[PDB]
Amino acid sequence: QGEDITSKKDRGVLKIVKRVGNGEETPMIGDKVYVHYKGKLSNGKKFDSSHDRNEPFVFSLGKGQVIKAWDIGVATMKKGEIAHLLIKPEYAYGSAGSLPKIPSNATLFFEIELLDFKGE
Amino acid sequence: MMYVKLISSDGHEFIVKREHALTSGTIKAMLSNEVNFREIPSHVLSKVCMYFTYKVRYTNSSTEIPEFPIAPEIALELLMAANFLDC
Amino acid sequence: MDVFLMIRRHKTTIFTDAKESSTVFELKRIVEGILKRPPDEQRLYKDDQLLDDGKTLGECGFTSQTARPQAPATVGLAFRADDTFEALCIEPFSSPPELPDVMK
Amino acid sequence: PVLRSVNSREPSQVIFCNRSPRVVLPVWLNFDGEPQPYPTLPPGTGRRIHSYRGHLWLFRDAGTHDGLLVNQTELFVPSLNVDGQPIFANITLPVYTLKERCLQVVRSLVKPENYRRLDIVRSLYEDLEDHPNVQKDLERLTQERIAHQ
Repeated sequence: QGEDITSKKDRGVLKIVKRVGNGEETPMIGDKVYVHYKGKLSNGKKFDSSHDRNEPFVFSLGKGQVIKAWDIGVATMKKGEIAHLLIKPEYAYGSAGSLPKIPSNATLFFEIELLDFKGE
Repeated sequence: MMYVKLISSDGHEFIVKREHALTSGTIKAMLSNEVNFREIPSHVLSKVCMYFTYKVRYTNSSTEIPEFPIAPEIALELLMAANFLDC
Repeated sequence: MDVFLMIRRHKTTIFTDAKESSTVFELKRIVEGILKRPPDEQRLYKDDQLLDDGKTLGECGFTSQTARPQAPATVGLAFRADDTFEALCIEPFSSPPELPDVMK
Repeated sequence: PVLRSVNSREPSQVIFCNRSPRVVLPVWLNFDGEPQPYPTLPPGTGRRIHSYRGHLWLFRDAGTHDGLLVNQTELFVPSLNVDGQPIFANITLPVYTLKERCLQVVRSLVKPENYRRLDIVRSLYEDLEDHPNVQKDLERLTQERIAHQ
């Protein structure tokens, strides 16, 4: 019951809002983005969490510093929004995968909370 | 180990494994058993000997090396000697 | 557990290493081979304390942590003459010059 | 620019282990080969850090920029191993020459405008002033790679 937000519209990145954000603005290419996020494999039990690390996750949007899925997904989020993403291998680690923690052709699922985004 | 003798200006005799002394280029050339340094005193030449001990020991060490310490009062004369001794 | 030493008498100073497990006797032998005097003609000291031939450098209080290549521990040596042993006497090293002003 | 990070986008888990008595500055050469400072490591400290295959690093004294070693060499470049095991970066002091060590200490004790006021041969004033320098090092290393056909 979720929204495809790929260009090719291959359902390679489905999205569902869970907590609606505030403001009309969204993060743009090159913005410095702040999030919290849980993240886990689809067919899988263990999760990775910024809450554990005790520090928010900070990256530059649109600049290929995270998986293709995140550059796409986060760019649709309003400040304070929480969203679920479900990602096909092509839009993450692909066939190669990333040992130790990402298998080959692994389908990922994330929860993200956009905290803030500022200009370069 | 066979040994060599290094006499400071103030007349202290330092006896050290020859292999260790060869750390100094200047000494290496000078051995072409005993060597007199008329311009290096014992508070300096003693410290040079310690460096040979340090170097010969901790070359080849592959995990962790300690600092070779130098006291402010000797740094400058140790510098002059290191430069003279080529080591 | 290697230990690094200065063996000191009068104006003489020997640099050498040994094991903590090695004995005072073993050390006197090293002395014998350099300064050409037999063990029975030598006495070794740690500060002002005579050291029995059969104790280990270990048991005498020397540790690798306190006898490092860059800061070796000192062992006092004294020789016998005719019927009687000299007292322990180590000539001190020179005293460094005053720290130059720009180094203070 | 010969010495630079490749943009591999292939993550690689590294352990920075500071087995030097210095505070260590890790220096990341970026994609244009231009050095970038990273958070410093206390002596004795170890940390798992995030990096990537083919990313070039070197490590220095955070204060004096004296050069340090990593795995007994000047540069570190993570290669992927199979099964994803971490890559260890073991940071140590080199066995400096006595001369270089003496220069290190005098520099820490004398302000650089005052080297000229030391009573030493001119060559040593020069030597004092020839501070360790990332850019000179990078140039030296560039030529070593090149000359290894």
